[PDB]
Amino acid sequence: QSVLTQPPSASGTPGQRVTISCSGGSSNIGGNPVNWYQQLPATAPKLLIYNNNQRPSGVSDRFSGSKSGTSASLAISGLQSVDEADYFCAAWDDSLNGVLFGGGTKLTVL
Amino acid sequence: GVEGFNCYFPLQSYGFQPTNGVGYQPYRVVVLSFELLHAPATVCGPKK
Amino acid sequence: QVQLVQSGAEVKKPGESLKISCKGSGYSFTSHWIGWVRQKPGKGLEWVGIIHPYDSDTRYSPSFQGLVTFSADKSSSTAYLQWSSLQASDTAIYYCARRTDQYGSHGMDVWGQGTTVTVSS
Repeated sequence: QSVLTQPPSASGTPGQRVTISCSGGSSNIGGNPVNWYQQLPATAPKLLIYNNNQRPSGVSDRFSGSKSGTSASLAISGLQSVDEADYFCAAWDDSLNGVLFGGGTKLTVL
Repeated sequence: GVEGFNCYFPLQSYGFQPTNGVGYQPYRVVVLSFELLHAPATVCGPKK
Repeated sequence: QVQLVQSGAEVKKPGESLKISCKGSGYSFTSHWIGWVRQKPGKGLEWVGIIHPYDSDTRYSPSFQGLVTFSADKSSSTAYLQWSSLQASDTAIYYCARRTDQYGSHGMDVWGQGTTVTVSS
């Protein structure tokens, strides 16, 4: 586990907009662009955001990212039960020469 | 995956010689980068 | 379909050798970095390394240098993660990862599906 502070527990009604904040050292997020990931439980992870905003194939338009230097934000608008998964702020970084991962963001509905 | 026709290595070697001119010579460079966030102003002394 | 395929659920004994396989198919194989990542269950996401298959150039985890053995063969289209010695900390779900270098960034868009190596006692 690397120095990438992430809220481990999120919640909200279906249709809400969560904001996952991520911060750390400036060699992590200030240097390399922040990426965002999502892993469903007992499954494989998948990338959501690269280049601070851009998404790969298979990623919905609800997930949007922003980088303010060392700080970062993932906005996910219009929640449903698909967000029962831990979301990672990660990047390939040259801090300790690794694809450094975050603390997860697992959400449930109530 | 192979290096061949229309597919070269992303890095090529420096051709650097003493016969090369000063514009075609290697320079040692440093980029001091600062960012103003709320933190202790770190490297501080030349003022008194 | 671009996919890094790991095998089924693996059972071995500690201390011995084991070379986990990861087939690369559906894409130009030696055109992206292949990342081996660990997931011990109940933890935040762990990193082991990432390897270019053309010359086995691995950007390592500086705290596991020499412990984990990396290899990735081009013509077999397979990344191989080997440990000459197995332990109780190896018991984890490992994943592969494909980097989206197709005119983009350093994110890992395609992943391995996950394979647990265990010892039963």
